Amino acid sequence: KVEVNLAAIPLGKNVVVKWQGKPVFIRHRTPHEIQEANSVDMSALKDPQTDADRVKDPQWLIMLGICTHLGCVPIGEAGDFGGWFCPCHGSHYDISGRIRKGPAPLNLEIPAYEFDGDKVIVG
Amino acid sequence: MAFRKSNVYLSLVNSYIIDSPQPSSINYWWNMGSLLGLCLVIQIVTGIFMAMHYSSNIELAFSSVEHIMRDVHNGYILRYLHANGASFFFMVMFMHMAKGLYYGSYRSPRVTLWNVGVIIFILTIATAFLGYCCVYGQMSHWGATVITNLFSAIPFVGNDIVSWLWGGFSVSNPTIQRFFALHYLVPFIIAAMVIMHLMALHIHGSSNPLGITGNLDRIPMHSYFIFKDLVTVFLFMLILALFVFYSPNTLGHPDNYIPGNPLVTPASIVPEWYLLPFYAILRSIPDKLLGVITMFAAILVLLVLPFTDRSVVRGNTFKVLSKFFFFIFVFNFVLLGQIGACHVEVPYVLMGQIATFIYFAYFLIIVPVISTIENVLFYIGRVNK
Amino acid sequence: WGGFSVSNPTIQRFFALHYLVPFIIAAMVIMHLMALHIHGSSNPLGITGNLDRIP
Amino acid sequence: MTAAEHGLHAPAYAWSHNGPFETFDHASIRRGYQVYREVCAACHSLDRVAWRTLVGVSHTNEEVRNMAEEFEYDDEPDEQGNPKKRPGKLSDYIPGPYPNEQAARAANQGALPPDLSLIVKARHGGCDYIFSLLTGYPDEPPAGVALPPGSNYNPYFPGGSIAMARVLFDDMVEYEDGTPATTSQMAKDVTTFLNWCAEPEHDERKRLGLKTVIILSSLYLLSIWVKKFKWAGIKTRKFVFNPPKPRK
Amino acid sequence: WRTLVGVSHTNEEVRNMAEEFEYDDEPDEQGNPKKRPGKLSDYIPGPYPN
Amino acid sequence: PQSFTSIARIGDYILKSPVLSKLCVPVANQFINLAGYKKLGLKFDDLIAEENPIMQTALRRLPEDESYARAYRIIRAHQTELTHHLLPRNEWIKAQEDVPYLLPYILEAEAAAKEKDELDNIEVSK
Amino acid sequence: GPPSGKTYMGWWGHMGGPKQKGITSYAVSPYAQKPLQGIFHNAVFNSFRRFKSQFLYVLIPAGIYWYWWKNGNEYNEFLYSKAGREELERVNV
Amino acid sequence: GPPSGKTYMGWWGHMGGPKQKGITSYAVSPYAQKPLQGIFHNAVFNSFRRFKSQFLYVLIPAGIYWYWWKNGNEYNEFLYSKAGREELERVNV
Amino acid sequence: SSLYKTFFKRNAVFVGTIFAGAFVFQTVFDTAITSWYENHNKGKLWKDVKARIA
Ligand SMILES: CCCCCCCCCCC(=O)OC[C@H](COP(=O)(O)OC[C@H](O)COP(=O)(O)OC[C@@H](COC(=O)CC)OC(=O)CCC)OC(=O)CCCCCCCC
Ligand SMILES: CCCCCCCCCCCCCCCCCC(=O)OC[C@H](COP(=O)(O)OCCN)OC(=O)CCCCCCCCCCCCC
Ligand code: HEM
Ligand code: HEM
Ligand code: HEM
Ligand code: HEM
Ligand SMILES: COc1c(O)c(C)c(C/C=C(\C)CC/C=C(\C)CC/C=C(\C)CC/C=C(\C)CC/C=C(\C)CCC=C(C)C)c(O)c1OC
Ligand SMILES: CCCCCCCCCCCCCCC(=O)OCCCOP(=O)(O)OC[C@@H](O)COP(=O)(O)OCCCOC(C)=O
Ligand SMILES: Cc1cccc(-n2nnn(C)c2=O)c1COc1ccn(-c2ccc(Cl)cc2)n1
Ligand code: FES
Repeated sequence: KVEVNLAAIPLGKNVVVKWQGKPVFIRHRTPHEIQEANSVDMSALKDPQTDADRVKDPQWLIMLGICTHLGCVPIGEAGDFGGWFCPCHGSHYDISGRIRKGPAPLNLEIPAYEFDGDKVIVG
Repeated sequence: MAFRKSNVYLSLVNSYIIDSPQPSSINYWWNMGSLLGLCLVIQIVTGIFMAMHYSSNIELAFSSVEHIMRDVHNGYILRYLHANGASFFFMVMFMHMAKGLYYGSYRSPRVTLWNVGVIIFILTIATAFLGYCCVYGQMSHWGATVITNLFSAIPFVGNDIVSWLWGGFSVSNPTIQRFFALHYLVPFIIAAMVIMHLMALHIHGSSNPLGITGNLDRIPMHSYFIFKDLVTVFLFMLILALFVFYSPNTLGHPDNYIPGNPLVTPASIVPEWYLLPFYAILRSIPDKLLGVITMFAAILVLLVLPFTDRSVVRGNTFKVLSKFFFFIFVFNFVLLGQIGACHVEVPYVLMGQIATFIYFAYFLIIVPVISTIENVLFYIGRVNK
Repeated sequence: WGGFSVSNPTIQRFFALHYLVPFIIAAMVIMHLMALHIHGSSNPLGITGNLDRIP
Repeated sequence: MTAAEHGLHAPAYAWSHNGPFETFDHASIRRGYQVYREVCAACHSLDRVAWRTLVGVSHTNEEVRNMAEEFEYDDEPDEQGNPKKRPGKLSDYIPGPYPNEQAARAANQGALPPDLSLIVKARHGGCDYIFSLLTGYPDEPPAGVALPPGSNYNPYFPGGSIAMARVLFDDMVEYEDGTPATTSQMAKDVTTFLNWCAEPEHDERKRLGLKTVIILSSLYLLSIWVKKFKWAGIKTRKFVFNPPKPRK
Repeated sequence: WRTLVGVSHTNEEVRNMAEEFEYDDEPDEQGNPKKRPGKLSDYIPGPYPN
Repeated sequence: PQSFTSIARIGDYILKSPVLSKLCVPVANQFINLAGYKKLGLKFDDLIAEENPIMQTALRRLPEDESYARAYRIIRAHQTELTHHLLPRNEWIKAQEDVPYLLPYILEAEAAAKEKDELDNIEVSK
Repeated sequence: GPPSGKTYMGWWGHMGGPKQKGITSYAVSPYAQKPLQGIFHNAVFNSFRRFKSQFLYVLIPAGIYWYWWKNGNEYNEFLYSKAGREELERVNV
Repeated sequence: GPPSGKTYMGWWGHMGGPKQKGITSYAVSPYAQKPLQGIFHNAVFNSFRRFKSQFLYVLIPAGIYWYWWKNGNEYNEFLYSKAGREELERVNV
Repeated sequence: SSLYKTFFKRNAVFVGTIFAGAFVFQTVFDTAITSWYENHNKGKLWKDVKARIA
C-alpha cells in the first residue's frame, strides 16, 4: 500500500503507477465536471451504475487497469470528451472511466483507497 | 553361465537390451520409444551446462541469456540445441502416442503401461512451461499471466492459490526465482517415471502390427534392433542439425527477443506450436471455471479408452471404418492448432467450438458405436443361417 | 575457476553442481540396496543366519 | 483484422548473406557503422555491443582505440571519496545518447525509441522489414487518413502511424571508399550492420554446420547398408508344413 | 525501519525517526534527479557514501 | 470386449429376418474382402485376442490336429509381413474355408462362467 | 526372492505358446548372399503397391478438413475488407 | 525372466540352511504377559554385567591418546610463554 | 575388392586403428572445408577488405 497526501497528487497527468505490479490511472477531478461527467446516458452502456457508486470522491479520480480483455492500456486525454483513447482495439470512453464506445462491455475494479485524517492510502 | 547373466548389475542390462525377446514383425513405428530416451538425455545435458551461466533475478534473467549467446564459447550451440530439442521432444511423443491409438496398445494386459505414460505427458507439458518463463521475454511474461490467472476461478480457494503461486501480487521477482528451481527438479521426476514405465513393459513385452500373439516367433534384441535403432538415431540427428545450424529461429516467436514489460501489452499472445491445440479448447468455453476443467479433461480423457473399446480384435489393421475415423481425429487435431493461432473472430469462434466437440466425441461416442458394428459385420459375413 | 581466481563464474557453477550430485547419490543408494538383497544382512555373531529368521 | 492494422507485407530482396554457404559482406558492415554514428546515434542506443567485438570485423585494433577514446566513462572514486571520469577502452560498451527513459521521451514528444541491438530478430520480416520501413515513407498520406499532430505515415508500420519522421536523404554521408551515398545505398548498409549486431556468430555457425551435415549424412547411409546385411538371413527364411500323423 | 515497530517503539514514533533522513526518489519528468523523506520500508542509513 | 453371446444374439436376429438379411449381408461381404486377412493366409478366428481366461480355456480344449494347423498359419503371417509382401494367390484362404472353428468352444465356456456368477450371488426365497 | 503374478510372456525355452510339431525352416548365411538386391524393384513396384492400398483412408479425411479451412479463411478476408462492412456489423451482434 | 547367479540366502520355505530334526519350540502370546517386567533388574544388574566385560578394550586405548595430547598441549604453552623463549629459537631451526 | 584385401587380409580393422585414423581424419577434414568455404566467399571477408584500404 502506497501512501500519498492531498495536494501531492500529479494533477494534470495520467500517471500509470506500478502499484502492486498493477497499472493504475489517476486524475485530478476539478469540481466543474459534475455538470459534465454524467451528461452521458448509461443506457448507451451495457450495465449502468451511477457516478456515486463508482466515484465516492468529489475532487479526485482513480481506477486501475488489470483489464479483462488481456490487460491493455490507454493514451492520455485526447479523443472524444477528455477521456482516454486506447490503441489496442480502438476503445475510448468518458472522463470518469466507463466503457461503451468500442467492444468492452464490463468495467474495471476500482482500487480500495481509504481516507483517514489528511491522508489517502491506495490499497 | 555367462558373466553378463550372473552379475547383479549386468543382468539388468542383459535382460533389457541384449537378450530381450522381440516380435519378428514390428516396423519402424516401434522405434519412437528409443528416440524419446535420447531426447531426454540431450535436454538434461545441455541444460546443466547452460545453468552454470544463468541468473534468475527479474532484472538479470533476460541479459544472462544474451550473455550465453555472445560471451560463452559455443554458447549459441547450447541454446539452439536446447530450444529446438524441446520441439523435437514433443513431435516424437505425439507420434509415439498415436502409434498406441492405431495398434490398440492401451488394451489389456497393458493398461498399467498406458496409465503411467499419461502421467509422463502431463509432467512434460509442465516442464516446458516453466522453462519458457525463465527467459523473461515479452511472450514469457504474458503467457505466465494468462495461465496463473486461470486458478482464481476455483470457488472459495481461488485467490489463495494464485497468491501462493506468485509469491506476491503479480508475476514478479519471486515468481521467476521459484519457476527456475522447479524447472531443475521435474526432469528428474520424469526420469524416475520412465524407469517405472519400462518395468511394466518387461512383464508382457511389446505388441506387433498384426494384433495377434507373438510367442511363436521371437528374435533377440542384440544385432537386429540395436542396428535398426541406429538408422533412426542418425536420421534424427541430421534433421535436428539442419534446424540448429541453418534455421535456428523458425520454431519461435520474435516477441520473445523483447524484454518483458508489465505495462505494455503485445498485439497477439500465442503459445508454441505444441500447446496450440490445447489453447483452442480453453478459448472455446465462454465460462471461466468451465474452461480450465475442459482443458485438463482433454488429457485425462485418454484414461477412459480401455473401457470404451468394445472390439474383440486388437488394432486397426483389418478394420475399414476404424481406419477412416482415426484420420478424422488426426486432422481435427491439426485444425485445432491452426485455430489457436488466429484471432477471436468470425468464423473462427464457431469452427473451434465444433472441433472441440469432435475431439471429445471420438473417445466417448464414436469408438464404442463403430466397434460394436464391426463385431456384428464379422459375424454375419461368415455364419450362414 | 572459469578465470584467473575464485570469482563470479566459480560460484555460479558450484551452485549448479550442488543441485545435481544429491540426485547421483540417490541413484547409488538404489544400487546399494540391490546388492544387499541377494545375500541379506550379517549378524553380531559372524555365523550363518539361515536357521532363524523373522520378517 | 483490417490490412491497415496488420501493416503492408515486406517483399523479398536478394541479400548476399541469404543462402547456406554465404557470409556477411564486411565492406558493407564497415559502411553501415558510419551511417549509424552520423545519423542513427542521435536517438538510439546500442547497448549489447562492446568495442572489442568490432576489431577484425570492420575496423583495425588501432582504429577502434581512437573511436572509444572520444567518450567519457565513470571511474573508481578518488582517495578522498570523490567521483572521477576516464576515457574509454576496448572492454567498454558503446554508449547511448540519453541518461534515462524519462529524458528520452521528453526529446521525442512522449515516444521512446528502442534499443537496436536485437531489432532484426525481434521483428517479423527480418532484414526485409527494416529496409522497407526506411525507404517506404510516402510524400503524402493517402486520401482520408487523419494523422495526429506529431505522427507520420508509413504503410509498413502496423496501424500506419509512426512517431519517427523520414531521416534518410541523398548525399548526407560522404563515404570513405567512394561509394555514391543514395537513399537505397545507405538503407542497405545499416541493415547489414544491424544484422551483425544481432547475430555476431553468423559466419562461424554456417561453417560448423557444413562439417556436421556431411558427417551425419554419411553415417546415415552407412547404417542402412549395415542393417540390410545383418537382416538378410531373416528376410529370406522359408517355412514348410507337413501335418503330423494322428497317432498322438 | 519497519522491524522496530512493536519491539522497541510505536508506529507513530518510527515514522518520525525515518522522516529525518533523505532518500533517492524516481527522477523527474524532465529526467532530473530528486529527493524524498524516509518511510517505513527503507533501511537505516550510514554516515559515509563509500 | 463386448461378449460372444451378445454378438450371436444380434447376428441371429438379422439372419432370420427376411428384409434385414437382404440389406446387411452384402455390406458384410464387402467389409470382409476389404479387410484383407485372407490374403495373409488367415481365418477370422486366428484374429481374436487371447489374453483372457475365457479364451485360454477354449484353446486348451481344441483338438490337436487343428492346433498344429493354427500355429502354422500364424507363423506364416508373421514372416509375410516383415518382407512387406502378400502371399501368392493360390494360397489365399477361400470363402468356404473361413469357418468358425473356435466359436463353439467359446460359447460353452461363457455359458459356464455366467452360471457360476448367478449361483455365487443368489438370494434365498423362504 | 518370491515369485510374482502370472504373465503371458515367458523366456527362451518356456515362452508360452502352443506346442509346435511338423514345421521345418531353412536359412542361408548373409555372407553367402549378393549385397543389396532390393534397391530397384522394391523401391518402385512394391512401394507403389503399399501406397495405393492405404491412400483413400488418409486423403478423404484430409480433403474434408482442407476444404473447411479454406472457406473459413476466405470468408474472414471478405468481412474485414471494404465491401464486407455491413455484413460485419450484423454478425457481431 | 532368466535366473541369475547362485546365492547363500533363499526365501521362506527354501532359505538354504541344513536340515532340522529334533528341535521343538514354545512361545506365549504378548497379550497374556505382564507389561514391562525388565525395567528394574535388567537396567541395573544386567547392564553392569555387559559394561565391565568390555571396558578395558576401550579405556586403555583412550588413556594412551589422552596422555599424549595433554603433554603436547602443555609443552606448546611453555614454548610461547616468557620463560620458554630460548628453547623456542632452537627447536625452530 | 582386392585393395581391401592388401591392407587387412580377411580381418576387421581393429579398435586401435579406428582411433588412430580418426585423429588423422579431423585435421584433413577441417582444412579442406575451411579452404572451400573461404574461396566460395572471396572478396567479402575481412582479410580482403583490409587489403583494399592499403
Ligand atoms: C522429428 C523428426 C524425427 C526423425 C526420425 C523419425 C523417422 C521415422 C518416421 C516415422 C516412421 O517410422 O514411419 C516409417 C514408415 C515406414 O515403416 P516400414 O517399416 O513399414 O517400412 C519399411 C521399409 O519399407 C524398409 O525399410 P529398410 O530397412 O529396407 O530401409 C531403411 C530406410 C530408412 O527408413 C527409415 O529410417 C525410417 C523412415 O532406408 C530407405 O528408406 C532408403 C532411402 C534412403 O513410413 C510410413 O509408413 C509412411 C511414410 C511417411 C510417414 C511420416 C509421418 C510423419 C508425420
Ligand atoms: C493428446 C493426443 C495427441 C494425439 C496426437 C495426434 C497427432 C499425431 C500426429 C502424427 C500422426 C501420424 C500418425 C501416426 C500413426 C502411426 C500408425 C499408422 O497410422 O500406421 C500407418 C498407416 C497404416 O499402416 P499399416 O500397418 O496398415 O500398413 C502400412 C503399409 N504402408 O499407413 C499410413 O497410412 C501412412 C501414415 C501416414 C500418416 C500421415 C498423416 C499424418 C500427417 C500429420 C501432419 C502434422 C503436421 C502438419
Ligand atoms: C525434459 C527436459 C526439459 C525440457 C522439455 C526443457 C524445456 C525448456 C524450454 C522450452 C525452454 C525455453 C527455451 C527458449 O525458448 O529459449 C527452456 C529453458 C531453459 N532450460 Fe530447459 N528443459 C528441460 C530440461 C532442463 C534442465 C534439466 C535444466 C537445468 C539443469 C534446464 C535449464 C534451462 C535453462 C537454464 C533455461 C534458460 C533459458 C535458455 O537458456 O534458453 N532445462 N527449457
Ligand atoms: C517420454 C518418455 C517415454 C519413453 C522414454 C518411452 C519409452 C518407451 C519404450 C522404449 C517403449 C517400447 C518400444 C516401443 O514400443 O516403441 C515404449 C512403449 C510404449 N509406450 Fe512409451 N515412452 C515414453 C512416453 C510414453 C507416453 C507419453 C505414452 C502414452 C501416453 C507411452 C505409452 C507407451 C505404450 C502403450 C507402449 C507399448 C506399445 C507397444 O508395446 O505396442 N509412452 N515406451
Ligand atoms: C547415504 C548413504 C547410505 C545409505 C542410505 C545406506 C543404507 C544401508 C542400509 C539400509 C543397510 C541395511 C542394513 C544395515 O542398516 O546395516 C546398509 C548396509 C550396509 N552398508 Fe550402507 N548405506 C549408506 C552408506 C554406506 C557406506 C558409506 C558404507 C561403507 C563405506 C556402506 C556399507 C554398508 C555395508 C557393508 C552394509 C552391510 C552391513 C551388514 O549387513 O552387516 N554403506 N546400508
Ligand atoms: C538511419 C537511421 C535510423 C534507423 C535505422 C532507425 C531505426 C528504427 C527502428 C527499427 C525503429 C522501430 C520500428 C518498429 O518498432 O517497428 C525505430 C523507431 C523510432 N525511431 Fe528510429 N531509426 C533511425 C533514426 C532515427 C532518428 C534520427 C530519430 C529522431 C527523432 C528516430 C526516432 C525514432 C522513434 C521516436 C521511434 C519510435 C517510433 C514509434 O514507436 O512509433 N530514429 N527506429
Ligand atoms: C522394447 O525395447 C526397448 C528398447 O528398444 C530400448 C532402446 C530400451 C532402452 C531404454 C531407453 C533408451 C530409455 C532409458 C532412458 C533414461 C532412463 C533417461 C535417464 C537420463 C539420465 C539418467 C541423464 C543423466 C545425465 C547426467 C547425470 C548429466 C551429467 C553431466 C555432468 C556430470 C556435467 C558436469 C561435468 C563436469 C566435467 C563437471 C528398452 O529398455 C527397451 O525395453 C526392453
Ligand atoms: C555381446 C554383447 C554386446 C551388446 C552391445 C549392445 C550395447 C547397446 C547399448 C545401447 C543400446 C540402448 C541404449 C540404452 C541403454 O543402454 O540403456 C541402459 C540400460 C537400459 O535400462 P535398464 O537399466 O536395463 O532398465 C532399468 C529398469 O528397467 C529396472 O528397474 P530397477 O529399479 O533397476 O529394478 C530393481 C529395483 C530395485 O529397487 C530397490 C528398491 O532396490
Ligand atoms: C498462453 C500462452 C501464451 C504464450 C506462451 C505460452 N507458453 N508457455 N510455455 N510455452 C512453451 C508457451 O508457449 C502460453 C501458455 O500456453 C499454454 C496452453 C496450455 N498451457 C498449459 C497447460 C497445462 C499446464 Cl500444467 C501448463 C500450461 N499453456
Ligand atoms: S481494451 Fe477492451 S476493447 Fe480495447
